[PDB]
Amino acid sequence: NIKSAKKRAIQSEKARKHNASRRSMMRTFIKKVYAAIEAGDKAAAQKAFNEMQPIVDRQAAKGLIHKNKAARHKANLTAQINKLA
Amino acid sequence: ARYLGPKLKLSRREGTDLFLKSGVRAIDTKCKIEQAPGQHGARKPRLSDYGVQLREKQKVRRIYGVLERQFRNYYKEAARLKGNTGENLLALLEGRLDNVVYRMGFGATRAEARQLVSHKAIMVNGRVVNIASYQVSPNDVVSIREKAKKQSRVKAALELAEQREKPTWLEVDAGKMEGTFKRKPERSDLSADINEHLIVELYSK
Amino acid sequence: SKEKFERTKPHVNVGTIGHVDHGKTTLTAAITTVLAKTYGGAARAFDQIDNAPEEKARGITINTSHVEYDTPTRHYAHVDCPGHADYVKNMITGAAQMDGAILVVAATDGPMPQTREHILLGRQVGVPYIIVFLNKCDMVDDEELLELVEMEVRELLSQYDFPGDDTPIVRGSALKALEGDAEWEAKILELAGFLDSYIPEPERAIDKPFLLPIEDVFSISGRGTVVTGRVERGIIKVGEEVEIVGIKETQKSTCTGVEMFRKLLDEGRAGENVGVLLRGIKREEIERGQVLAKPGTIKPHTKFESEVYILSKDEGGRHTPFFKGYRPQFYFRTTDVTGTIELPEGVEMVMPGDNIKMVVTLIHPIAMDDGLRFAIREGGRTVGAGVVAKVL
Amino acid sequence: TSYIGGEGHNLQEHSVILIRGGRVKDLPGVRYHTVRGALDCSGVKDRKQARSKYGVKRPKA
Amino acid sequence: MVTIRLARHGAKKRPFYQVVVADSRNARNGRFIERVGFFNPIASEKEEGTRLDLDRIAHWVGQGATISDRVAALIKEVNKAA
RNA sequence: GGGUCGUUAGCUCAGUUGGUAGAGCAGUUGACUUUUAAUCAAUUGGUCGCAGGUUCGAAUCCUGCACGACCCACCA
RNA sequence: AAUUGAAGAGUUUGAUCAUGGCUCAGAUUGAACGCUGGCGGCAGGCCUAACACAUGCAAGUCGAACGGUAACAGGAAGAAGCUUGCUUCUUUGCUGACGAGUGGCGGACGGGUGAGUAAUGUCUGGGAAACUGCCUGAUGGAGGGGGAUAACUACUGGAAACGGUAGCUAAUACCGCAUAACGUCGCAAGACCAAAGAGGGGGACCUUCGGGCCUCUUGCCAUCGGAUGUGCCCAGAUGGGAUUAGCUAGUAGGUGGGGUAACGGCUCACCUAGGCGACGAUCCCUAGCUGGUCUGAGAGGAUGACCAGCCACACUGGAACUGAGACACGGUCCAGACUCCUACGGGAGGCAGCAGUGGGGAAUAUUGCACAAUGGGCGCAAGCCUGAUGCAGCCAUGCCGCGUGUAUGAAGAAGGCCUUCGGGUUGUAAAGUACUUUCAGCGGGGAGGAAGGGAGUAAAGUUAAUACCUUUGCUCAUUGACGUUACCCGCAGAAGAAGCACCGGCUAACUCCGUGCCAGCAGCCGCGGUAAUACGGAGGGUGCAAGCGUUAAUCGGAAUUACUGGGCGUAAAGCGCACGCAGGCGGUUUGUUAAGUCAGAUGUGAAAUCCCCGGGCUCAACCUGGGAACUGCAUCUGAUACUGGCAA
Ligand SMILES: Nc1nc2c(ncn2[C@@H]2O[C@H](COP(=O)(O)OP(=O)(O)CP(=O)(O)O)[C@@H](O)[C@H]2O)c(=O)[nH]1
Ligand SMILES: *C(=O)[C@@H](N)CCCC[NH3+]
Ligand SMILES: [Mg+2]
Repeated sequence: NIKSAKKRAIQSEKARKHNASRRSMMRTFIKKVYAAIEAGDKAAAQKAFNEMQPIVDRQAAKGLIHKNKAARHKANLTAQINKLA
Repeated sequence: ARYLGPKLKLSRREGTDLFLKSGVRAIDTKCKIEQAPGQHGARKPRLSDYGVQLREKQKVRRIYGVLERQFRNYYKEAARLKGNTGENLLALLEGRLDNVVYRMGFGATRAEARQLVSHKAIMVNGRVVNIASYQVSPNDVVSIREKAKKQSRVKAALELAEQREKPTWLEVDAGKMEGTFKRKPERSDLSADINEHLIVELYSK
Repeated sequence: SKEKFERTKPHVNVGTIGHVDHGKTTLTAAITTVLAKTYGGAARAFDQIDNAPEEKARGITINTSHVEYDTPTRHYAHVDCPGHADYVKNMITGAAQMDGAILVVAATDGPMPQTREHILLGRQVGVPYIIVFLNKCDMVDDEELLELVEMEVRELLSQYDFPGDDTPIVRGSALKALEGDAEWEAKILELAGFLDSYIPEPERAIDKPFLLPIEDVFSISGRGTVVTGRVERGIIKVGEEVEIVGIKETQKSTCTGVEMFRKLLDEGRAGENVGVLLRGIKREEIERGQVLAKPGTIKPHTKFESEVYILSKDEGGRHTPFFKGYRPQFYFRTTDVTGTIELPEGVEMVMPGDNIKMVVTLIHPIAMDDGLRFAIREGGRTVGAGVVAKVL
Repeated sequence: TSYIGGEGHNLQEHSVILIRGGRVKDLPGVRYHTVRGALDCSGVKDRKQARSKYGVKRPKA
Repeated sequence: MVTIRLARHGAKKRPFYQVVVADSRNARNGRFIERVGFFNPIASEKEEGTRLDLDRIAHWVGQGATISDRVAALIKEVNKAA
C-alpha cells in the first residue's frame, strides 16, 4: 500500500540510477580488454589492466560489487593476457 | 456430582448396606431390606458374570460417591503404580478428603462429611480445602475451622462415633477438634469383603 | 455511519399519506428542499426518494421509505407512504411509525377511494393527528369548489372519530413547490408551522423496559445485518442483549451500533426512528416485523380474547357478518398473522359495524400485550378495529 | 434416498431437511436417515421416553 | 544477534520463564541455539525458583552474547555466586 | 418489500360456455383362513389448500393469506 | 526407580464342528445435531472458498547524522494597555523540543495459510569448492579536498493522483587525490584497493572572539578469527498405480570461454554418444514434511489439530532493483482478472496479519483492552511503534473440580401404579421437624505477577580535573492491561440450579393398557398378523452426569493382509506340463578377508510430548525441575563362530 517506509523504494530508485552507471562503466573497462585480447595489444591492455584494476577494486570496496566478484575478473583475465604473455 | 437421591434404595439394590444412612437410626429396618427394590423386586437375581463385576463397582463407587469419569481415572492411576492394582486402588479410595472426615468421626454419614468439608470446616496444615477430592497424604494434620468447630452437626455425629470400630491408620483428638492422618492403609485392616479382584478385571476390558 | 449525530431539537415521527398519484413523494422532496432554506442541509429530490429501480421507470411508491427533514424549531422523522390499495400493508407499516400524519388529498380530487381507505387505515393504524394538505391547487382556480373540499375533509375525519374540527388546511402545489415557484413554497412553510404548532411533542416512555417494533431488515456490507423500525420504549446503547420476539421461535442477541441517516449514535432513546445492528445474526435469521425487547420479559402468545369494531360496507368494510371459522389478517404494529376467529358461547355470528369480543388463535406467535388496540383488514378493505381485551 | 424416522411427518416434497448416516435394514435401498425436529422436519406429537431422538422438545409443562 | 533472554512459558495468569540462549531473529517461545537454567518469578518461596549455570553463560557473554534486561538482573540476583 | 404461477377422495390424477365431484390401485366389511394373498359378495371414501365476496348457484370469475418454486429491488 | 503386560459376544443349521464374512462391547476428536443446563480452572476454536472482502489497525525510529521550524512551552530585542513590569505582543531557531525533507539502520523478522511439489522439499548422517549487518577478540588507520541535489524559494502542469523548468544549500549522501598492509591479482617482479565524524565536561595555552586545543563516551574504514545464520553437494529413509514401458536433447561427459558468494550444462561453443529403467525411469493421481498425534500388549495400522523445526506461497503469470540477506504479506515495474475514483485525459487497490461482513458448508469467535510483563526494531537513554506476546469476551467443544444440600421421619399419606384388589410398590421418598450453608447473590477488607527506569546523594576507577562518563550502595517519588482481582471476611435464606439414553438376548434393568404385519423399532439376530418384556404412552428400575445420547472419522477386538502371527485334497485358493535369464538359495575342508554379524568407545539422535521420581497451583487437570529414553544412523578400534567375496 502507501506506507511511510516507501522511502526505501524512492531511495533505491535514486540508488539504482547511479548503480546502473557504476557497473555499466565498470564492464566497459573489461570490454576494453576483450577488444585488446582479440587483437593482441597486451602492453596497452596491461596499461589498461593497472587502469581497470583501481576502478574495479574500488567498486568492490564500495558495496556494489562483492570482493570475490571483482577479484574473479582479476583472476581469469590475468591468465587471459598471460595466455598471450 | 452427587446422586442427591434416596440413599437407602442403593442398599436394597445391592442388599448389603455400606453405612449410607447413619444419622440417628442406627440400623435401617425401615425398608424391608434385601429383596424389595421396586415394583418387581421378587424377581430372581440370575445375575450373569457381567453383573457380578458390575455390582462390585456399584459396591465401591456407592461408598465414596466417586463418579465414573473420575473413578475410571483412579483405575488408570492404580495400574500405573507399582504392582497390585486393586490394592493401590483402595489406597486412593481412602485418601479422599470427605472420606477422612467420615473416618475422623466428625461425620456420621458420608453426605454429612461431604457437605461438612464443602461448608468450609477443614484446616489441613494450616490450609482450608473446600474440595472433597483432596487425597490426604500420610503424616498430615487437620482440625475444624473455629466458626464451624464443635457445631450441632458435629456433636451428634462425634458422640455417636465412639461406638464404632475406630480405624488404625489414623487418629483424632476430638477435645478441640484436632485431627491427624497417620500412615497409608493396608488390605488386612480394611473392608476385607470387597473383592477388588473383580473390578480390576472389569477395567481390564 | 459517518460523523456522530448531534442529537439536537426533538424529532417528531411523521409521514405523508394519501391517495395514489396525488403527488405525495414529490411533495416530500419539495418539503425537504424548501426546508433546506430554513435548515440548509437537505437536497433530497424526487429521484432521491423514489430510489427503487422498480419504482423508477413507472413512477410509483411501493416501498415504505424514510427521509430526514427538519425546521429550525423541531426535528422530524419522515415516512414516504405507498399510496396504492394493494400496497397498504406497506402503508400501515408506514403509518405505524407516526404520531402526526400529513394527509395529502388533491384539492382537485376530493375524498378518493384510497383517500377514504388511507383515512380509514389512518384511523386503525393509530395516528392521532391528521394535518390535511391540499396538493395540486394550481390545477383548480375556483375558490367555491375549495369550500366544499374543505368541508369534505371535515366529513371523513369526523366520519368516525378524529381531531377534524380545527384541522390546519394549507393550499400548495408540490410540483410548483419543488421546481421554484416561491409563492407555493411559502405555503408549504405554513404547513411547516402547522407541522410544529398543531403537533405537540410525543411523551417518550424511557423508564420502562426497552421495546423496538421491526419495520424492515437491511444487510449493510461491512457491519452485518441492520434492522429498522421505531423505538417503542426505553433507551439502549451498545451492549444490552435483546430477545427477538416474533413470528418464529424467539432468539437472543446483543445490539451494537445505532445510526440515523448515516449519522452515528452512542445511545438511542424512545421514539427514535433508527437502525440497529446485531451480534452475529444473518439476514435470513431476522424477518420483517418482529419485537426487540430486553431478554426474558415476553411470552409469544397466540391465544387471547379481544373487543373489536368490525366494519360494514357502508361503513367501509364487510358486506355481511361472519360465523365461527372466519380468518382475516391481524396487524400487531408491524405485519400480518392470520387468526381464525371464533366467537364465544352466545354467538353463532354477529353483524358488521358493531362492537363485540371473542377468543381467536394465531398461526404465528407474537408479544400480544393485553390492552393494545390492534389492526385488522381482509381482501383490500378495513374489516375491523380492535383492542386485545385479554391475553392467554 | 433417506428414511423418515417416527410416526407421521409433515414434509412437502421440498423444504430443506438435515440428514444423518444410517440405513434402515428393512428396506433394501436406504442408507441415510433424516434428522427429526431439525430446521424443517418437525418432530412427532405426543412424544415421551427419549425426546432427543425424534427431535421433539420437552412439553411446555 | 544471539542473546540470553526469557521465553515466557506457563499458562493463564500463571506465567513461567525458561531462561534461554536464543537468536534475536527467531520467535521468543520458539527456536534457541541451546538453553541453560530456569526462572520462576512466582515460586516466591519454595525449594527452587531461580537457576542459571553462569559458567556456560560466561562462555556466551564471553563470546558476544548480549543479555536482556531482566536476565541481566537474574545475574544481578547472584552477582557471581551469591 | 414486492410479482406471477401452482394445491381435488388415502396415492396417482380427471374435470372452462358457472349448474348435485369422477377413474383405478388402494383399502373398509364379510366368507374360507393360523394371519393374509387369492377367490366369490358388498363397499365408504373429498366436508373440491384454507377464508370471504359476488351468482340464483362456484373445483370454475374475483379478492386476501398460508406453503412452495421461480423472478427484480432489498444497502444504518 | 523410568511401558508389572494380550478378556470376548451375537450371527448360516433340525442340531453340530469347522472355513468365513458382517455387527457390537473399548479408547479417541479441531467435531455437528437433538433434547437439556449453575459456575469456576486450564486448553482449543474456518477441517470447505488459496473465492471476493467495506472500515479501523498490523513497522518504525535517530536532532547524539545535515540544512532547517510548520506549530507549542521559554528566554530574548521589544511593545501595549495601564494597578509602569500589572501585562500586551512584533521579531529571534538563540533553546527545550520538532512537522516535512535528506541520510543511516529496520522493513528479508515477528504473525498467516497449506495452493504447490513424490524431490530442488523433508527427516538423517557425513562432506567442501562459500558467504554472514547487527555482538565481539586481537592488528592498525582514522590524511586532505571536490562537485551536486532534497528541503525551501519564483513561475507553473494536472480534477485528482501527481510533477516540471530555472536557482539557493549541508551531510555520518556521493566522487576522486594521499596512504596503504598480515588484503587482492600474481611463479615472481610488480600493480592496485579505505574511511566519519558527532556529544558531555573543561585547565593552561587559546580567543578573525567560529574555535583551534585536552580528556572521556562512541561511531566510521581496511584485516584475520570466533560467533551466528544462509546457499551448495552426496548417500539413505520418505504415497498409490504397470489397465503407463520405455524415458531423455542441452539430455550424459570431456575441453575451452563466460557465470555466481561458491562447485556445477549453472550457462554457452566444439567434439564424444552416452545417461536413467524391471531392487519400477517416465506419465497419471494424491499430497506439505518431521518431532510428534489417536490407538494398539507389542509389532504395526492410522495420523501430523494445537505446539515446535523446516519448506513454499503472499490477487493471477512473470521479471528485476536496492540491500549483508528478498528475486520480498502491508516494496517497485509489467500484463491480466477482479472492485473503486474521475473534471473522462487519466488514476487507486490486495484481510492466506488481528477483529468483522458477504458467500459456502455439518460447522467454528468481539470491528474488547493494555503495551503492566516478556520478545523484537531504532536510539546514549528516557522513550516511540508492535492485533507478536500478555489478558478479558463468546461457545458445555474437550479434559479437571464443586454445586443443585444435610439429619431425623410410619401415617408406612395423597395421588400414580400392579392387584391374588389379601396386599405390595412408588417410598425416608413427601410434607413435617431439627441443623449447615458451597457456588453464584450482595456488602466490605485484599495478595502477587515489578524487573527496572528517574532525579537526588554517596564511594571507587578514568582523566590535567574533587568536571564528566562508567561500576556499585541508600532515600523519596512512584509505574498493573487483567481488576467492581486471586483470596480472606460478613449478611440472608434450602433459598437460584437434574437432567439424558436404556430396560428380549448381545448388555446393566420390567410390568400395564392402546395399536393388531396397520402405526413403528433397528448397530446385529430379528420384534408387530388381537394378552408386544423389542411399537406408543404409563409406572418402576438401570446406566452416565451438567451433560447424556445420535451421526461421521481412526485404531482395536480383526491371528478377517498373519514379519511378530494364517492358509492352498473337498471350505477362497496349485499355473495343464516343461526348458529356462536375471532373481533368491546352496554340500564338505582349509586358508584368507571382514561386508553382513556381535562387542565396546565416540559423535550425533534439538527442545517440548509419552514414561519415572520431586515441587508449586486449596486438589486435580495443568505448569515446571531433575532422571530415563529416543529402540536410529554414521565414524573409530576390536572378535571372527556363522553367512558372503577370494584361493585351494
Ligand atoms: N399539476 C400538477 N401536477 C403535479 C403536482 N404534483 C405532482 N404532479 C405530478 O404527479 C405525479 C405523482 O407523483 P407522486 O409524488 O409519485 O405521487 P404519489 O401520490 O406518491 C403515488 P403512490 O400512490 O405510488 O405512492 C408526478 O407526475 C408529479 O410530477 C402538482 O401539484 N400539480
Ligand atoms: C438509518 O440510520 C435510518 N435512520 C435511515 C432511515 C430509516 C431506514 N430506511
Ligand atoms: Mg410514489
